[PDB]
Amino acid sequence: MVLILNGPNLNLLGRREPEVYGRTTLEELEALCEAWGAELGLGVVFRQTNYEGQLIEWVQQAHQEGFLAIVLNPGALTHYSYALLDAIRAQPLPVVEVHLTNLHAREEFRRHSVTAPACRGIVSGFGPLSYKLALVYLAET
Amino acid sequence: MVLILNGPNLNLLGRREPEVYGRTTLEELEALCEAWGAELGLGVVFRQTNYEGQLIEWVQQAHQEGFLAIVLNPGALTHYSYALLDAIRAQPLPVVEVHLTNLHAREEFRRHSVTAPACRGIVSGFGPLSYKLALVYLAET
Amino acid sequence: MVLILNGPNLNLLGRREPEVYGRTTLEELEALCEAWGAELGLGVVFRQTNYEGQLIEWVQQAHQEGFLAIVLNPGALTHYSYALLDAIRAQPLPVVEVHLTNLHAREEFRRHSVTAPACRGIVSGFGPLSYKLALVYLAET
Amino acid sequence: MVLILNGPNLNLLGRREPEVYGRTTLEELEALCEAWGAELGLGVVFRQTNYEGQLIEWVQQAHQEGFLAIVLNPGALTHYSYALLDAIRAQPLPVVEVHLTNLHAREEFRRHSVTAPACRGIVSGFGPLSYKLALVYLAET
Amino acid sequence: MVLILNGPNLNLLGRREPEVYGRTTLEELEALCEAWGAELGLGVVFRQTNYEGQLIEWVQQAHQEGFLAIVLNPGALTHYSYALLDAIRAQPLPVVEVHLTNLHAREEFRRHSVTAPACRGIVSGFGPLSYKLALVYLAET
Amino acid sequence: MVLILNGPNLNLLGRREPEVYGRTTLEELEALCEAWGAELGLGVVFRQTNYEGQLIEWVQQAHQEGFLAIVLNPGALTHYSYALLDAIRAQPLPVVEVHLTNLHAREEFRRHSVTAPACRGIVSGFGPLSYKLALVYLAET
Amino acid sequence: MVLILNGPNLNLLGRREPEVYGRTTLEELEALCEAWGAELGLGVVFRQTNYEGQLIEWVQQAHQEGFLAIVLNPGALTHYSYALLDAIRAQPLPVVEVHLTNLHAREEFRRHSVTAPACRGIVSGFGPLSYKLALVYLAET
Amino acid sequence: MVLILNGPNLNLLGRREPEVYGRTTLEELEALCEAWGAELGLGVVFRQTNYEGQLIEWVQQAHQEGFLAIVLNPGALTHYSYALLDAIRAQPLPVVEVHLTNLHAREEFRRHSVTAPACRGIVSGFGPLSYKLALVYLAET
Amino acid sequence: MVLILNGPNLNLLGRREPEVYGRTTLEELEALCEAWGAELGLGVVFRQTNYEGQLIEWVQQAHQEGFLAIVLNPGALTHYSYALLDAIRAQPLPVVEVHLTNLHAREEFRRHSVTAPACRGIVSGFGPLSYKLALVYLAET
Amino acid sequence: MVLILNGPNLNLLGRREPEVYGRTTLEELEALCEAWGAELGLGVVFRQTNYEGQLIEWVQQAHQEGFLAIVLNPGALTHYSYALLDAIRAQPLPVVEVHLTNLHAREEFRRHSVTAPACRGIVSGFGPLSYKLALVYLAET
Amino acid sequence: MVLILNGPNLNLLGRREPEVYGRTTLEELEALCEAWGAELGLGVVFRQTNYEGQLIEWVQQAHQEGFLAIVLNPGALTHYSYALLDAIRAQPLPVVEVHLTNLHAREEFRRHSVTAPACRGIVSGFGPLSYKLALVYLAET
Amino acid sequence: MVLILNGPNLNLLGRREPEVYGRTTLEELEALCEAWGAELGLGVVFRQTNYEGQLIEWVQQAHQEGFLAIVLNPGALTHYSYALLDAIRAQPLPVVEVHLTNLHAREEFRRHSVTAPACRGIVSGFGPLSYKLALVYLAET
Repeated sequence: MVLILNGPNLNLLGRREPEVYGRTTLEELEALCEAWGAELGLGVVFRQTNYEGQLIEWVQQAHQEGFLAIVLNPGALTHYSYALLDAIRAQPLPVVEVHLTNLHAREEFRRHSVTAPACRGIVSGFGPLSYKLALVYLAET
Repeated sequence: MVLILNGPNLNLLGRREPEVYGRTTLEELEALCEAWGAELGLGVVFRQTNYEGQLIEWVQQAHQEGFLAIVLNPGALTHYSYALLDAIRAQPLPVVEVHLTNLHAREEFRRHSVTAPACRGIVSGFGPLSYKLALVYLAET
Repeated sequence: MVLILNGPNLNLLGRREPEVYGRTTLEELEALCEAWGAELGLGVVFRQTNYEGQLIEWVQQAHQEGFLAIVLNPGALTHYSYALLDAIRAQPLPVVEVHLTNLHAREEFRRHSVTAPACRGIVSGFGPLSYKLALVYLAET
Repeated sequence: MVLILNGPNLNLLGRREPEVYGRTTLEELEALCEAWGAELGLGVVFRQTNYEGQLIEWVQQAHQEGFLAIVLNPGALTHYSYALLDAIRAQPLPVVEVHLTNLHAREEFRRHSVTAPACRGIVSGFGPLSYKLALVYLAET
Repeated sequence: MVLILNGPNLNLLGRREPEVYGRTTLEELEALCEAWGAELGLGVVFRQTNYEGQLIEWVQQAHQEGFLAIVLNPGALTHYSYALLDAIRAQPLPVVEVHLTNLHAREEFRRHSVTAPACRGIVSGFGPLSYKLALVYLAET
Repeated sequence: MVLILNGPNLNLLGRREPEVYGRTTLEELEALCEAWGAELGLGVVFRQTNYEGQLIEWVQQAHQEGFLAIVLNPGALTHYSYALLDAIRAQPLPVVEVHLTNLHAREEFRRHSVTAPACRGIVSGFGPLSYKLALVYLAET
Repeated sequence: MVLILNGPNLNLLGRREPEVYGRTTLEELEALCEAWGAELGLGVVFRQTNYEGQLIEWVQQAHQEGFLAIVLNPGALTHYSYALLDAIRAQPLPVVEVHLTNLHAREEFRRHSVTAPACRGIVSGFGPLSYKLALVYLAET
Repeated sequence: MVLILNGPNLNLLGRREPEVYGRTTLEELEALCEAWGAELGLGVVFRQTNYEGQLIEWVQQAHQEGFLAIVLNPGALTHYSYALLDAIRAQPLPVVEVHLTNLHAREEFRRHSVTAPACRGIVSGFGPLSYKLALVYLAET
Repeated sequence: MVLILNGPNLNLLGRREPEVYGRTTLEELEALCEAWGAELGLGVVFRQTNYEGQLIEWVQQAHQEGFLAIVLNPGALTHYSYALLDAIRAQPLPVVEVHLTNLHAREEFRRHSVTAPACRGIVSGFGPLSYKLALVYLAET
Repeated sequence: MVLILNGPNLNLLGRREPEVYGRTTLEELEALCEAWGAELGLGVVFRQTNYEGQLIEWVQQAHQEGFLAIVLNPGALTHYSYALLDAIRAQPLPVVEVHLTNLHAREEFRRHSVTAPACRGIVSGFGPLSYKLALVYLAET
Repeated sequence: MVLILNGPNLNLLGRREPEVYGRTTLEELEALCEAWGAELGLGVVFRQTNYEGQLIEWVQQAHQEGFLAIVLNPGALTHYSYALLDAIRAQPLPVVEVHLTNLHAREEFRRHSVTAPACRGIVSGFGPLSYKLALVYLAET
Repeated sequence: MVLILNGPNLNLLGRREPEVYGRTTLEELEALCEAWGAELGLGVVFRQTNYEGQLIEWVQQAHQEGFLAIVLNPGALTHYSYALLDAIRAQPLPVVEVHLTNLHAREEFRRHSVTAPACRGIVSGFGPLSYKLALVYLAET
């Protein structure tokens, strides 16, 4: 069973931009994940928060709750939350970093990920399909 | 109506310094902002927190509560919260960034504002009057 | 009375950009400042020059000519004239720095102000209204 | 039909390192791409070269050969070949960047990709499976 | 009486590494601090949180609650929370900064502390005994 | 009609160096420019100042006076005058930046032009012939 | 006789953009240089490659084949090919660097040229006329 | 037995400052260190030099003289003497680095300890009591 | 005969600070320099300006008016006017750079002098005596 | 048996300067290394190319061809070619980097070697004798 | 009386260079400095040393020896010896820094002085005469 | 004859590491150099000191003692001793820089040598044979 954790501002998906983030809402996104996982023999729980400390605790406590991997979009936290980096290093599950947009075709600061060094890997730029790619890697491993 | 939001540590105005911040308290600051809005035909609501998450949520939900504009003093978050920047970008209201002190006459790191790129404008160094001036701009607009 | 000093290129306001600057000309900004000033118990005189030396001389001399404060738009000199910085520090009047545009949403070089540290505060982003705001601060003080 | 292109040194897959790269060889990687591609509806062709010019050439010419998208692992060239960047930009297919290793857990210079800004997206860190996730995104789109 | 405050991830001590952190748990740590305190004429209260906002709150409030000093290990927030810095500068109590590990023999970003400048001093690298040394300084002062 | 403008120190062509500049004077430079304009059918006025403010007024006022294009050598102002950059962006004439020497074979500070981003093009290293190539571009366009 | 050498990607002139490069193709560009050279009494040979080592072999060899000078557009290799720099420094012919676009109004990396310190001069911005200006310098010289 | 070692300028404690360094002298310092050692079962010797080479020799040699640990205050050499660093790494005793003042509250260059990465730990800012703290750690180990 | 040239803001000597600049006026400074000249056999003339242009012209012309040397205090222009630098380089007289205050004990930007590399030397920190020391050098040479 | 590889422009040895490279040819340099090899019972082969991708294949393939060791002068590629780095790390032979000039006594960019971290050692500044020194090392080893 | 102290390599004055340093030896420099002092009523001792430690002790102990001022040429230690900087801060005498050569006209690393901030001032460029300049300042003060 | 000079810590060769420096002592290294030289027609003497001062004096005096070249291992002084650099520049003998380890494969501060630019050349990475390589170059020269 896999936990999908989303950081700040991902609750406003749908309203926030046209041609930067796309049309799909946070709800439409979980329902996509539920299905991608389901076809593929993976159960999924999906969560979002705007609080660093709540994101950290979800990552700390995923192994205790019986999940066996995390798919994690930290939102803008990916560029500065060393506390989230220490949370992922301090816990045993594999973590896959996911982003809707290509961080390398926007502002300079988005190009640097403080969480990515502790993750299994990173997928980004594929809209909603980034999440799906992570689920296909998780299913095989 | 306009929402005035304040970041960490501004709850302690009055006792943090006397040559850095002034003597006016956060309570007196709101009362000033209420009277300024009111002379001028602007309903105000004034809020403060020490939590990045809570600041984010208040900027995010502000338009859904009926507010027409936000006046925003992120406190030290101004210099590192890309999550707060994204919050302001993800919502439709004009945001005016305000600071009591002149950011350019203190430590180097205060000189950089990560939220300011997404605001209508910035006002700083005037003490409580930076809030005043934000309200005059907003009434006119 | 207050002295309103404008740096290079601000003589070309109106014809220079539609969205960056606006359509309001230098002639109309001065008429707007005279009326903002007036209702309101502040006399203003309004000057523009393309010469660093002329701007410096006007800041150095304002106190001897009776003025009680300076509102100052250095134009692009704000990002390199340390001569102007030292001029404002060499004289006793409070100086308010003002910019039509939001300096933090344009080229990186525009984000750094060398005059700003010696100013009482800074206002930027609000078009002609940045000037109005500096005046409301000054009238109260 | 999708062109999978690989840069310098990936011909030595299987012999460079244990921990860093893993055991699968360039030949086993094309057959794995062959099968991941067929199983799911996609004809693939897989090329590798040690020459920057050759890579630039294969990406320029791909759409004229009737390919519909490029999967691209530039090898170390990802960190400095702006001529490859220009090549991907000068031509109309979507390019997905792919790497075997997690770039952000190795040397600092690995962390920056000059090709990434012109790609649809990037997937990295999943061993041979990074190529598979590239192919599932491409199949859907 | 002394407040001992801990930031993010210290709740996971015991499980996160062996020869980075060791095996002593947060729980065992507090009982160590109680005991070291007790020999030595000092009452301790020990607290831990994964939220910047709550660490900030407790440092702001420690003096109202009657503490005479803070011993503070911010966890990874030490590298980036300019809000915590400000919280420490905003309240009267001496703060001693403590870390289990030597920050200078680990990754580059762990070497810069944005809190240390407002602290009385820093002790780091002696594992749990870093806490003990802070308490020995506080008992003598 | 085209305006050829020269900034500080170019009045001293003749006696500054042998190897850096060569032996042609400003006077002989303008006579060369007059001949090169004539043969090819372009009226030229040639000017020089040591004053930043004067160069700026000249670039501001050129369209109004009836010139169609500016050939511009700002001298050392090239590496720092952002006010000259804005002068050039504030006016509709195309501007061609020119230099007698190859700015990239001298001091490091000479390599960066702050005026060049706003110019149609730049030509440097060809001695007096830089001005001529600028004239041959503009006669054609 | 002069050699005009063109680096990578310049073979796709015509389909890369409209506003960045314009419509004229590599074949139309060589035609133009043929004619411009003929109207000038200069013979020209025109070449293009995607390979660094091939560009290098042409500049090295040129003086052996009887050429008097080289007009050189390295494409993106102008921002990192120190081997090209060394090629131009190891041979006696004068080299003029040429670019279609104004490097200084594009991406930051485009603004540094590692070939330019070794060239007689640089002309950039003027589209296919950059090459015309280079030939006019050279005919005089 | 433990060897306390002290680098340049520390011989002048007492006259050098009152609130930067405080008033206690070198002599008074060794006396406090002997008392702190001697209730507590540690013999200590205490040494100071203005010469890098002499400090280097003392660290090299301490294990030969029978010492079990080094307490080390390199004075300014902490910010630049890699030879000291390599001395601490060339020998097997553990080294505690100690500083009377808080290195993070002073000049920029004082924040980088080149010796620290090789030490068990560091204690700074507690005046003379920094030495005490290093001793209690060492008594325990 | 020697020419002593003074840049911006030095005309306000007297009132600008007490412990930064001290109490002597520009007037009194030129008298002191008049006398220091004569005890020493040197005619002096003393000029101040606020315009970079005018300092530039004065330096360029000094030799034509009959002067044999220049003592120069460029004011804040020392940190940025590469045009001044070029002026000193384009003329044959020896130039001594002088500053009243110690540029190394003030803001970080004051420590870089762009004019110094072309001066015979620099004297800085000695108040009005900086000028005296320059004259003593020049009377010897 | 040892393989000695030379990168771009080392074929022009004899014509590039009298004081930078001196007068000995590539021809004379391979004769020279065949003799230093033969004197000391080392068999040698000597190759040179202008193409990054050829150097890379030669270093990748040397063990396959039965060489025991490489000596490698990358030419200008030592400063930017991470692809050559990875070729060296991908194959099991020891590589000694060699250069004719002292890199540290030329341009800044020449001081950094991106190859040398994966080489046994580096020798540079001894002209042709640099290759010889690398042979006497490989002999012993 | 004043103490003139000289750091490494200045014992070799006279055979290091012709156009950098001069031909005057260390013994001739002393004889000069003695005379310059005496004629003016100011006694002098002059010393030189190659050891940092020895220079430091000479600065530390100068007030104790009855001297009233120090004239200091630290030699290359000026660009890195913070221990010397601290030595100058630790003792009550005024210190004038002096350099034979113009530091701003050599290699970049020479342009930063770590001792200058603690000195009354700095004089450099004037050969032997920089010492003369320092003595005339000291005699008047 | 040739003088071989060793800096700090190199006396402890043998017990410092295995994998960084190996097992051979400074005693055994000097035996090794004695043989290498005598075998090869070269007198050698071999010195080591922990003091920057003493290394400088040995390099300064060497040409006076009749030696005719220096082999020089600065130890960690190679990364910061500009005083050593100037010693090597002030004396006429060719100096060769030698290190046991490859500086480019260790911590980042070791990659930069401030001495290397004044040296004939450098050899590093070959343990004890680095010295041998040095000797053979000098034998020829």
